[PDB]
Amino acid sequence: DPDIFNRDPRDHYDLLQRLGGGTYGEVFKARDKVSGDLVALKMVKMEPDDDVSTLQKEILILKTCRHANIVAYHGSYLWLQKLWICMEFCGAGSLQDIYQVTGSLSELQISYVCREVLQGLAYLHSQKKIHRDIKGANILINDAGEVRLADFGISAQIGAELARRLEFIGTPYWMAPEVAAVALKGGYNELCDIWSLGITAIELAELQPPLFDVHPLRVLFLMTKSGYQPPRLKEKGKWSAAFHNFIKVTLTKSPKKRPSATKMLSHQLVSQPGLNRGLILDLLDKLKN
Amino acid sequence: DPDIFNRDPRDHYDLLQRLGGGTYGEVFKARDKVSGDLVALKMVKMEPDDDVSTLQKEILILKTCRHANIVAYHGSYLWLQKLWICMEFCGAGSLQDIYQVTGSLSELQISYVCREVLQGLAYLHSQKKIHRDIKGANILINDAGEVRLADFGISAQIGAELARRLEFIGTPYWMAPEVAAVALKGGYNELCDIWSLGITAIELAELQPPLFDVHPLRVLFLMTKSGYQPPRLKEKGKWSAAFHNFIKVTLTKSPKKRPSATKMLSHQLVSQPGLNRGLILDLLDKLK
Ligand SMILES: CC(C)n1cnnc1-c1cccc(N2Cc3c(CN)cccc3C2=O)n1
Ligand SMILES: CC(C)n1cnnc1-c1cccc(N2Cc3c(CN)cccc3C2=O)n1
Repeated sequence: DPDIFNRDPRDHYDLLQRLGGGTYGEVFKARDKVSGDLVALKMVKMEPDDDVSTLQKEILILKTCRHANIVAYHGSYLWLQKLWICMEFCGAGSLQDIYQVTGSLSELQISYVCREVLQGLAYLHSQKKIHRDIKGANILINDAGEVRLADFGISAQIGAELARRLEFIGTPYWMAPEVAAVALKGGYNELCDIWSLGITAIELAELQPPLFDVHPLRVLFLMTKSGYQPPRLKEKGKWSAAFHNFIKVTLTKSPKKRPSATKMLSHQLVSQPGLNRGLILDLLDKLKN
Repeated sequence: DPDIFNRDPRDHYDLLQRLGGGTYGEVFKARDKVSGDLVALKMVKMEPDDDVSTLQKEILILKTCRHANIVAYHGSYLWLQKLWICMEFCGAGSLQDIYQVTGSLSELQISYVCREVLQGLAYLHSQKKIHRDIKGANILINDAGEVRLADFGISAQIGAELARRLEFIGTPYWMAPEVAAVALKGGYNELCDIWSLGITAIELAELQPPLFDVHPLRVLFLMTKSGYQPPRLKEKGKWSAAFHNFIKVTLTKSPKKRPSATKMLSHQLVSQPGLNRGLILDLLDKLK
């Protein structure tokens, strides 16, 4: 990055609190020494021999996003084998931080979250970007009750891993076109984010994703099996027919039939009035008292 | 490997000449100091910090094959950070070593090689193994004109990478079924070997695979294009309708439509009664 700060970020910010980790790195709450503005600073250990392609990709993804529902990027620092990515601070943390205190979200609360995430996903997919890690831990909430997607760590890692395999596949002259296609395009597309959103709506409603108690390797085998049945909401009567249908369509098994983010934004669950940040401000009041 | 010989192979074998390298390692021609039997020894540097996964996978693939069309395995040695894989020596070398001297193979010689490779592929696929690197350089010929598939280096690397990538993929509860499918299955199957054989048949006929002159990166991009046209034999009149048809069906773009190794064994080209080792012994006579 030519815009990188070759300086210690503690010249500009006071580190206030450890916020936890992401796919990689550790996130800090920090305060601008001159303005008093709060930021989130993600510190990643970056040794001299290490491949910097994943972090280069993550900063490129963030830097070229200009949408309210994607965490804002302020800049990055490189100093003493540490790279610091400076981003928008979201005072209430993740939806997982929240629901671990408050309990299950109401259907209206889930609907507002799903609409805001779909707006961010529509934007990302309009740039040929894929989040690939949509879940409650990656959906952040600020003090105003606004929603922001975060942690492009998985997306950047896939992007760097695919580019590293490309320069090392060797002679392709005897390769089958499907092997070359998966080596260049990963074998799936942006609709994987729509499925993840459906699982996330279940997560916000039930405090855990479906099959959370099943071994992760076994969950992968069950999903790859012909005849895999998409998950559903456990309680029938507690949720509206519109919410049950939202889960049904986002959790379409075939990616060829799964609706896009833009198509999902016209679903009645997320296009209803009364969907605004005040619903999350009520959730934040429940967290406090 | 549980059967590894913890001794230096040079105590039992005399190294006679370098046979080049594989996907990794260096292959040597060696002679049994007591019996006089020839073997091929593949040497790979093994550091204590180095991952054993790929070599473990290569040895397991080799050790569990018991088929006439797959290079025989004799054992492995580990001593002073060097791993030595002991295999069947194939006196005439690879088909690439041969055609660089003899020129293009005749249709009958190619038909015979194709049948024999399909037999080894049918065996590999029945064991749930995939070669993934079928080409003239990996099809070996012994002094009897018999055919052996070799170098499971790419197969071992993919298998080890697939298993290594799983742990670094993280939690899967929010993953779409198609992402889980490419994580566990890789996004393709054993029919990739049928295509590679189709390309090999062109390579044996023309001394190069199609698009040999085109930069390797551009070839991959061309192949990924939704409208990529499977290649064909350059000369039309030189080859029978049966051979053109064998190329057409092995190079079926759609993997769901590409015939299996067992289905291909009933194709008119490779089910001809006149196919035998004598065709390659005639090719081998041309060398001496
Ligand atoms: C999702 C997060 C781990 N992350 C991974 N890569 N970038 C980010 C990222 C980017 C911007 C902001 C923030 N956070 C996190 C957070 C927590 C977390 N318990 C708790 C409280 C506030 C915040 C806040 O402002 N995080
Ligand atoms: C395919 C080869 C690179 N290889 C990679 N892993 N295992 C093998 C392997 C395994 C067994 C035998 C042999 N060879 C090679 C060879 C050449 C090569 N110009 C030339 C002459 C004879 C031979 C012979 O017996 N090689």
